[PDB]
Amino acid sequence: NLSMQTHAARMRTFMYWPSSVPVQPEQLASAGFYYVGRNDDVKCFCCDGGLRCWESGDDPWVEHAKWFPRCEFLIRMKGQEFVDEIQGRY
Ligand SMILES: CN[C@@H](C)C(=O)N[C@H](C(=O)N1C[C@H]2CCCN2C[C@H]1C(=O)N[C@@H]1CCOc2ccccc21)C1CCCCC1
Ligand SMILES: [Zn+2]
Repeated sequence: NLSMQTHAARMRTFMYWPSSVPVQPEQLASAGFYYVGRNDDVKCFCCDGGLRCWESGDDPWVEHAKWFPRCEFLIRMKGQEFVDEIQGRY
């Protein structure tokens, strides 16, 4: 988990990511996620939030904010305003 603080390190976890999942490693790693090595389960290096069952059209930053809105990495990258909006606070 400490070794997942860099984008390149998270990317390397996707070596055996199934090609049929309709979400790409690059999008996932950019949003703080790394592959835990089973099915399509990923976790955030910062908040330890886990996501799975990726769907066509999913945006990992939106999903991050939907489910883990207090994540500090998410807040620092996208800002509190983005998070509030995803949470339906205007
Ligand atoms: C459809 N888009 C995906 C990203 C999505 O919304 N996934 C949800 C999810 O990952 N969630 C849902 C939220 C609800 C409360 C917090 N949950 C976090 C996350 C989830 O299910 N994570 C599991 C929890 C058990 O531990 C792990 C470990 C690794 C990966 C995922 C999870 C799914 C899960 C499976 C069926 C449909 C919703
Ligand atoms: Zn997070």
